[PDB]
Amino acid sequence: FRKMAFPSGKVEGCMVQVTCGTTTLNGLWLDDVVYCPRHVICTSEDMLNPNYEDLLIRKSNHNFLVQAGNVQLRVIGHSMQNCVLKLKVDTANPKTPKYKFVRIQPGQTFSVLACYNGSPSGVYQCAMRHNFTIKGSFLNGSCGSVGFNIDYDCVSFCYMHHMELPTGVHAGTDLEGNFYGPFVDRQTAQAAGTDTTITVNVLAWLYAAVINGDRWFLNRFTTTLNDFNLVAMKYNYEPLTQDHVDILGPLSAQTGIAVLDMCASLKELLQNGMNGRTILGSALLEDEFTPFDVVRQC
Amino acid sequence: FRKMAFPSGKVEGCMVQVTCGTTTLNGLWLDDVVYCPRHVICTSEDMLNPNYEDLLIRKSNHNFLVQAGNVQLRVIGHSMQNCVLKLKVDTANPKTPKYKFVRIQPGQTFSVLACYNGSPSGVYQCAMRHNFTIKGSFLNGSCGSVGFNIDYDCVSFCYMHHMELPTGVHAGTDLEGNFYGPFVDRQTAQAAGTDTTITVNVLAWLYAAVINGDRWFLNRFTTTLNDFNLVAMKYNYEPLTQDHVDILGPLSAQTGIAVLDMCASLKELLQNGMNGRTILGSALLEDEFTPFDVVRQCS
Ligand SMILES: *[C@H](O)[C@H](C[C@@H]1CCNC1=O)NC(=O)[C@H](CC(C)C)NC(=O)OCc1ccccc1
Ligand SMILES: *[C@H](O)[C@H](C[C@@H]1CCNC1=O)NC(=O)[C@H](CC(C)C)NC(=O)OCc1ccccc1
Repeated sequence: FRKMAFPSGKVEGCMVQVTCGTTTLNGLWLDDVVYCPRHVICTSEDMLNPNYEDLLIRKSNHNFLVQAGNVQLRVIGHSMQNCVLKLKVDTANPKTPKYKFVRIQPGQTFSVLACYNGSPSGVYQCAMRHNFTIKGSFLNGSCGSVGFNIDYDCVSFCYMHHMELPTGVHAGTDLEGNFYGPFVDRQTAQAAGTDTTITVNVLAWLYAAVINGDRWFLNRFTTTLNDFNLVAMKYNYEPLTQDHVDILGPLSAQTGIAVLDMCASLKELLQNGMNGRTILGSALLEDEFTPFDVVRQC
Repeated sequence: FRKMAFPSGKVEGCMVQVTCGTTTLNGLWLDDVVYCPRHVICTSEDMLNPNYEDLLIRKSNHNFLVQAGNVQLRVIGHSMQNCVLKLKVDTANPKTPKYKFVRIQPGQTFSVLACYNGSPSGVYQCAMRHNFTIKGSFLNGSCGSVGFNIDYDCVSFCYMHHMELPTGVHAGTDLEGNFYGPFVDRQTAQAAGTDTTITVNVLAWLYAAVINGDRWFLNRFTTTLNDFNLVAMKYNYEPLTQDHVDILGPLSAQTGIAVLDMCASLKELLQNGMNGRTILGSALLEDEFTPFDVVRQCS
């Protein structure tokens, strides 16, 4: 098993660069709108304590340089929606895929198309952590890079990149400009909350192990969801939601192992350890493969 | 620090489906030629011990069905180069990127665009191992998927996928149809040579760990190149050459940790183990980042 990104071609065709003054970042060009982080309107000194409403008052359409490659797209309108800027341009993107904007939950994974100066650079899989950070790979100029999932050639955009935290993890918004978690786009010291292990994904990994014949950890016990959740929190594991139980449905059917039976196996693992044994070749439980990632890969 | 693949769009526009009889796989469509694994011409019975030249002479252009999305391409010529089939089509691919065919050496990394039925499915980074296998994620129908690197808009194709070994690792050819390693495109269980670890990559990844604030494995000890190589060979690691030491130059200068000081760190790790500790979130020593991969992602 390995982390596998979605093919990025549909998103590459939507990446542009957006510049205000000397501040440059990436934007997402869908139909005749470009979406980008609103701090493009900041000077480096104003990022310390910006008043975005006041800064935007002083901007006009002609203050924004939007380029596809070195080709300028004329801006014909602008507005701010939460922490993103929406720039109306005079050209509809002929490479616009079928798409939706979605807000994801902790645990969900997505592909990141890392971009610099509007040019795609790399693609990799990320998971949204419990503290609403992602363990990304982002350098200066990466803001406006997006995270996405693809379902039958429809691109679901779920993340746009805005900042790095002091711990080295990253924070951003959905495509409506609403940050994930309690962060703000100000260059002020901020701290990620405590992280937890993503229970639903560890369970998916246990099902993946069972599908491949590694099933020593299956025990004879069951549990209720509430009893499991209370024990799991003592090991810094996330409690399960009803949506989590449901998204494990397909893997449960495939293996014939009830979701709550698997929880009982995981609870035994947490309370007793692995005992010098291994699961899918490792003694560490993996928590960045969703149930969909397991089925998609298998 | 993540395993990052190149953006796959330039390759996606080249993937097509190639069907011969009952067998379906992927092809790579560049200009007016489609490249695909030659075992597409086999039936289920041909695969055990196929005489490919004999099987191919009995095929006509119309035995090959090539679908590009929803459009069928017309095959107007076919030839075989080693384990690769070249189908000439009557249409030039307008999305053909600037490209090169390259044969990579062990330790080099590349991105894989996994495809089924001519449709891209996922992208991930692989490395050519010392025994010329790769640790991929490939299922039935993935043959003809390609591996590649991208440098200033030019796609360097280095791998075409052909087979899975019983150990679960994968084998294939360059785009001239020559296998990496001692493998053959016949339906038999084949073993690889001993899998020696690419030492220069493990050292690059340790430098990546330091650049990202991980230092628990560092020590004050030092080692000569030959004394390090004695321990490396004992643990089935490839010997480090002076060229490897030079290639690690930029990472050494950036961290201030001499290459041989990092070698003494790795030697301790090999002899003492990691003792339950982790490096960049990994419990094992990662060997699929080249020095260039580390410098590119880290800067
Ligand atoms: C946008 O390109 C940039 C992304 C940062 C650059 C370093 N790594 C990243 O992920 N975002 C910012 O610079 C952001 C702007 C504020 C208005 C939110 N500030 C920020 O991330 O502060 C932390 C930081 C800044 C510079 C280097 C390292 C961390
Ligand atoms: C091409 O789509 C396919 C890729 C394999 C399918 C399973 N996972 C893959 O990566 N290639 C083959 O099926 C290949 C056919 C040529 C060698 C003619 N055969 C194969 O990989 O089987 C290897 C094997 C044969 C016998 C015992 C154990 C392994």
